Amino acid sequence: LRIIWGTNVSIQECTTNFRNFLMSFKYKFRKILDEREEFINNTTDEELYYIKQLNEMRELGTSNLNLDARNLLAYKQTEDLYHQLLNYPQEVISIMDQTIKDCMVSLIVDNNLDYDLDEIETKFYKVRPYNVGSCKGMRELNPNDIDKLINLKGLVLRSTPVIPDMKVAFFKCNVCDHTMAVEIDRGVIQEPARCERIDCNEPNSMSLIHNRCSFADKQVIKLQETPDFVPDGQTPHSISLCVYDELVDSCRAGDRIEVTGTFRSIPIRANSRQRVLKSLYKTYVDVVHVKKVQITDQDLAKIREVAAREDLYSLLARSIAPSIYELEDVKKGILLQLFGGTNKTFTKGGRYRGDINILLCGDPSTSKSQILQYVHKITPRGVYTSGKGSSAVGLTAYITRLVLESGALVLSDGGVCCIDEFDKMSDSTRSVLHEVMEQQTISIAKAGIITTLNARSSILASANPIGSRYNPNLPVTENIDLPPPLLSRFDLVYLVLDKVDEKNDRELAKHLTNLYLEDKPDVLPVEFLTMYISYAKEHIHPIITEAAKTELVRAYVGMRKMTATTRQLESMIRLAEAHAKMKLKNVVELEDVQEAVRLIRSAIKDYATDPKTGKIDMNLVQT
Amino acid sequence: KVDDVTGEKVREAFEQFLEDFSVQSTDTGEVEKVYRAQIEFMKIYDLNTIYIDYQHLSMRENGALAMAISEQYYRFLPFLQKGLRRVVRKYAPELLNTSSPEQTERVFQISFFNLPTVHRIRDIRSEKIGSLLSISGTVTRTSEVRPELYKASFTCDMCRAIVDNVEQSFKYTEPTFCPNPSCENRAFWTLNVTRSRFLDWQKVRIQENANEIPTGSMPRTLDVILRGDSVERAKPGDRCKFTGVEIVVPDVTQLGLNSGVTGLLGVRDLTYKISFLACHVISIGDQEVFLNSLSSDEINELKEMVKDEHIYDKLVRSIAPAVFGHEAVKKGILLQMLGGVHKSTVEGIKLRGDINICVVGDPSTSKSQFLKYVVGFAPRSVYTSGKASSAAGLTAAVVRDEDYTIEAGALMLADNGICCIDEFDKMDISDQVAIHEAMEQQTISIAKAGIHATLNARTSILAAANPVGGRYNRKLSLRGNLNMTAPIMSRFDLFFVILDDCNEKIDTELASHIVDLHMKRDEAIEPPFSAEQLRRYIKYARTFKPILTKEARSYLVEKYKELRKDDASYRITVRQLESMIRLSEAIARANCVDEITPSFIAEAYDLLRQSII
DNA sequence: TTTTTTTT
Ligand SMILES: Nc1ncnc2c1ncn2[C@@H]1O[C@H](COP(=O)(O)OP(=O)(O)OP(O)(O)=S)[C@@H](O)[C@H]1O
Ligand SMILES: [Mg+2]
Ligand SMILES: [Zn+2]
Ligand SMILES: [Zn+2]
Repeated sequence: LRIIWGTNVSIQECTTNFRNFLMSFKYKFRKILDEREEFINNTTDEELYYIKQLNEMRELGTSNLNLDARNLLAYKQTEDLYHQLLNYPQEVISIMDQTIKDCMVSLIVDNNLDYDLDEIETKFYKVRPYNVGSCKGMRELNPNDIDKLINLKGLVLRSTPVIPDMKVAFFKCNVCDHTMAVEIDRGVIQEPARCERIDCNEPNSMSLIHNRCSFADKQVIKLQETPDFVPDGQTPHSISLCVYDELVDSCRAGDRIEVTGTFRSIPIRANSRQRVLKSLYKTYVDVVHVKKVQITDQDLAKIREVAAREDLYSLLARSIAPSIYELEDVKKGILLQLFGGTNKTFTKGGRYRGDINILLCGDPSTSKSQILQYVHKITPRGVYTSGKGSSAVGLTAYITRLVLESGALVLSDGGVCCIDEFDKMSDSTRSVLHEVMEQQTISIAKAGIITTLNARSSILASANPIGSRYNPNLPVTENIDLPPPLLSRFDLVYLVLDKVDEKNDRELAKHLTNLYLEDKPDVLPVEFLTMYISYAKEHIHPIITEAAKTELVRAYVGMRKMTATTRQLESMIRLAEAHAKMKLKNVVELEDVQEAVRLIRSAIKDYATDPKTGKIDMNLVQT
Repeated sequence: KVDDVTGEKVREAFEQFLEDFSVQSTDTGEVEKVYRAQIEFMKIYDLNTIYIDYQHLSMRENGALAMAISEQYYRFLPFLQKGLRRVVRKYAPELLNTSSPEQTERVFQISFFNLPTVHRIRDIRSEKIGSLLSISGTVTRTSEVRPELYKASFTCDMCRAIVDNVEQSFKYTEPTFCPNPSCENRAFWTLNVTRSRFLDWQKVRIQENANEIPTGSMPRTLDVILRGDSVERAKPGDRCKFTGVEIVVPDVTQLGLNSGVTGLLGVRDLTYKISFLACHVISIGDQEVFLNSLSSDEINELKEMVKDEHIYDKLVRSIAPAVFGHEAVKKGILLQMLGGVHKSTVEGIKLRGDINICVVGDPSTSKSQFLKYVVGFAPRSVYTSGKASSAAGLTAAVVRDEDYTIEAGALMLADNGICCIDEFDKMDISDQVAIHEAMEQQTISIAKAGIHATLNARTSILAAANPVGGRYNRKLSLRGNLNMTAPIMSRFDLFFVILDDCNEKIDTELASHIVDLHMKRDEAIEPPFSAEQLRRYIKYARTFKPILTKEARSYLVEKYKELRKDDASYRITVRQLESMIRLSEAIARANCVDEITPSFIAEAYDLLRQSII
C-alpha cells in the first residue's frame, strides 16, 4: 500500500476519498455544511462544484486550483483528509495535486475532448488550499505548530526580488563529457561519486555545470502581524514568508492579505565554514495560497439599480460614514475623492491624473480624526499617519540597503492617504509633500540615489486653524495659515466650525446617546459600496461634455474675475469627472460641474464667507 | 565524447545560415548571402565578433534553429562557435587564424542582434536562464574594462608540462591532473599568462525605466555584463537594449575559488545570483558631417524650414506646445537650448557660451510643466527639485567600492546639456553655493574625501523658483522678492518673473485652452514643427558659429550704455554685457547666421530689458 | 562621505 510515514494516513485511501471529492462533490455539500438552507440554489448547489471548476480550468488551461477548507469538511470522504492536511500538509498537498492531475487526464479522456493529454501531463497541476484554519495571531505560534498549515493575516512590509531557487542539478564528466542531472532532493545534491557511464566511471570527474543546471524562482516577503492580533504589550512582529512559483511577485508593499501556508523551520549554520548548526532554528512559512484583503451579473445589476436610485449621491455620502452625524457635504467630498477623477494619460504634455485632494482644517473635537480613520478603513490601499509621528524621509522615501525604502505616500500610490494633524506636520515635510502631490510622483536626488517614483495617490489632510478654534476675526486664510502654494495644491477645504446651534447640538447629542444605549450599535453594505466604487473606477470613464466645458470656462472666468488658480479649474474639472463616475457616467454633464462649484463654495463656506476682509460670518455659517 | 547530435546539427544549420543564407535587399531580392558578405568584410577589417540578426536566422529554416538557439543558447554556443570557425576555414581561412611569430586561434564572438522582443527587468524569470533575450533600460553604473581570462594556460611547476586552452568557470580555475601521464602534479600550476588568452570584460548596472512598472514599486535593477567589442560600447546613464543570455552567478566564496545546495562544494552550500551576459548592445534612449548623418528627406526638410523666415517665430511657438502664453519665456527656452559660442580668450580665460535661465513664478504658473517639457525634449537634461536634493547627488558624490571612488551628480549627469532645477527656492543655501562655484567655474572638483578629482561640469541651468511668500511683491525688488545669494543672481543669464493678471479675456482664453487640453487631449496641441524636426533644426543651428559684426559691435556698445543708464547697477554689470553677447549668439544660431546682426542685438536687448521689468 | 533619528 501507500501510507504517509508517521501518520497512518493511507495515500491510496486519501487519493480515493479526494477523487470522490473532486467528482461527485456537489456544491450542495458545501452549502449544507454552511447550512444557509434558505440560500441554496439548485444549479450551484446541485452542480459538482469541483467538476465545473476543472472543466473551466481546462478551458483556461491553468494548473492551479484554489480550495477552501469548507469543501473538504463537507465531503465525508475528504472530511478526514481535511484534518490529515492540517496535520501533515506537504504530503497531503502532493498527493492531492497528483490526484487533480489524474482527474483532469480522466476528464479529457473520458469526455473524449480534443485536448493535448501531453499538456495536462505536462501541466504541473497544483491545489491552493485556503481557509485551512481559523486565523491565529502569528506571535501565538509555537514550535509544535511546525509542519502544519497556518492561516495568517497581515500587511506586506516588503518583498525581495525573485531569487534563483535551485531546482535540478546538472553534472558533466570531465574526461568523457558524459552528463547527468541530479534532482535537488531536500534542498541538497548527492553528486555521483563516479561517472554514470560505467565505461568511464571516472571518480570526481562529474562536475556541476551551474548554467546547464535547472533553477526555480523564489521570493520572500516580510508580512506584518495585524494590530488586531497583537497585544498592547509589544510592537507587531513580521515574518519573511518564502513565496514560490507564480505566487512570486504576486503582491506589492502595503498589501493587507490573508495567506495560508505550511509552518516551516530550518537550522542555521553557527559557523559558515563548519557544518555546526545553532541549536535554535530559523522559521519561515511557505504560502500555498494567498488571499487579497469578479463583479457578478447580479452584482452589476445591484450596482446599476442603486445607480438608478436618485439618492445615490447622498445615500453613498451617508453610507461611507454611517455613524457620523451630519457633515453630508464633507462626506460627499470624500466620497468623490474615493471615486477619483479620470486619468487621461496624454501621450504628450505628461499624464493628467484625475486625483482629488481634500484637507480638513477647522476647530477640533469635530470628528475630523474619526473621519480620517473611516477613510483609511474604507480605501483598500490606505495609509494612516500623523505629522508629529511622521518624517519626510519616511513619508516618501528612505535610504537603506544601497537601497530605498518606500514611504507612506509610496504605500498609497494608487490609493488614498491619510495625514492626521497635518497642520502640526513640519513645514519642511510640507514642502516635501508639495511637489510629490503636485506631480503625483516622488523625485529622488541623492548621492548615488537619483531617480523618480510613481506617487499617484489621494491625500486626506486634517489640520486645525492657527487659532485652536477658528477665529472669524482672523481671515479664513489667516485662520488656516498654510502656504498659499500648498493651499492651492489641495482641491477641497472644508472649514468645519462648532457653531453653537441648540437644535443641532440636541440632535447630535441624541445621536451619540442612542449609540451609547446599544452596547454594540439607510446605508449601503460597505462591501457592496466598495464594489460599486471599484466597478465605477475601472469600467466607467467620465469624459468632458460640450455644455460641461462651456460652463467650466464661464465658472472659472467668474472665479478669477472675483484667487482662482488654474489648479482651481483642474480641480472643478476632476471633481465633475468624479461626480459623473459616481453617477456611473462615461460622459460628463453640466450638472456635474454645477455640483462641483456648489461643493467648492460649500467647503470654503463661500455662502457665509465675507466678500471682503477674507473672513467668514459665523452667524451666516450654518445660518 | 557526448554526441550531442542535436548540437552538431545546430552547428551545421548555423554554418549553412552563415554561408548559404542567400538573402540581400541590395539589388532588390538579389541574394548576396549577407553573412558571407559579412565574412568578407570581416576579412577586410579582421575583427572578432559577428553581428547576426535574430530575424534573419528566424526566416532561416523556418526559425526552428532560432527557437532552439534562443532556448539553449548556452548549450549551443560552443557548437555555434565551432561551426563559425568551420565557415571561416571554408571562406576566410586567413581569419581562421588571428593573423612575425605564430598567430594563435582567433576567437569569434557571435553577437546576435535585432531580437523579436525585449523583456523588462521584472519580466526576467529563472525559466529564461541561458536563453537568448534582450533587455532595455538605462545604465545606472558601469565598470572599467578588465581582461577576463577566457582561455587559460599553466606550466606544470613539477615537470614543466604546459597546459593551454583551459576555459575558466566563474571562479579562477586550474588544471586538475597533469596532461603528461608520466607526471602526477595536481597543483603548482603556474599560470602561463602569455599562452593564456584574456578577453575584455565590463560589469554594467541598469535600472527599470519610469514607464515600465511604475505602479507602486521601486525601479528594479540588473547587472548586465559587457564582453568582447561590447565592452565600453555604450555610455553610462542612457537607455539601451542589451541582447544576450540570462546568466546565473554562483557565489565564488561558496565555490571555494536561505541555504544553498550541497553534498556535491562538498559539504559547503552554494547561493546563486541571476545576471545577464550581453552579446550585442544597442542604444534606444560638423555641420556637413551632421548633414551627412541626416537622410536625404531629412536634409530636404532641414532646407525647408531654413528657407522659412518666420521660422524663428514658429519655433518659439513650438516650444512647450502644451504651455499657453509666456511666449518670451518659450523664447528663453529656445535661446538657452541653442546656447552661445563658448570661447577661451588669448590670455586663456574661459568665456562661457552657455545660458543659465532662472524663472520666478507664483504657484500654478505651470513652471513644473515648463521644466517637464524642457527636460523631456532636451538631451543631456536633468530635472530635480531643489526642496529634496543633495549637493553630492546634484554635482558629484564620493563612495567606496573595491575602495574610495566617485559618483556623478546631476551636473555630471547632464554636463554639456540642460540642467533643470525645480523648486530652486527651496534649495539649500550651502548647496546653492556649491552649484554657484561649480557653475561659475564650469567645473566641479572633488577635493574632499582625500581625492582631489575634477570634472568638466560645463552645462546650462534652467533655474525654477517661486517668489518669497508664494507671490512676487512688485513693490519689492527681484533681489529680495526671493531668497537667493546675490552673486549667483549675477551669473543667472535670465530671470523670467511670472505674475498673475485678472484680464478677463485672457482668463477666458486660458480656461478654454485648458478645458480643450482635457477634452481633445493630444489633439488640442498643434505646434508648427515636430519635436524630432525641432531637435534636428536645433542641432543644425548648434553647428553654426555666430560671428560678431561691426554694426553689431556698435549697436552692442550703445545698448549696454543705455542699459547702464536705465539701471542708473544692482542688476546691470559686465556680466549683463556678457549675457547680451551670448544672447546675440543664440539669436544668430536661431537665424542660422554665422554672423551677428544689430537686429539680433535689438532682440536680445529687448529680452534683457523685459527681464529687468 | 552620505544619509539619518535622535539628543545635546
Ligand atoms: N458631526 C459629528 N458626528 C459625530 N461625532 C462627532 C461629530 N463632531 C464631532 N464628533 C465627535 O467629537 C470627537 C472629536 O474627535 P476628533 O476626530 O479628534 O475631532 P476632530 O474634528 O478631528 O478635531 P481634532 O482632531 O481634535 S483637531 C469624536 O468623539 C467625534 O465622534
Ligand atoms: Mg480628531
Ligand atoms: Zn565519464
Ligand atoms: Zn606535470
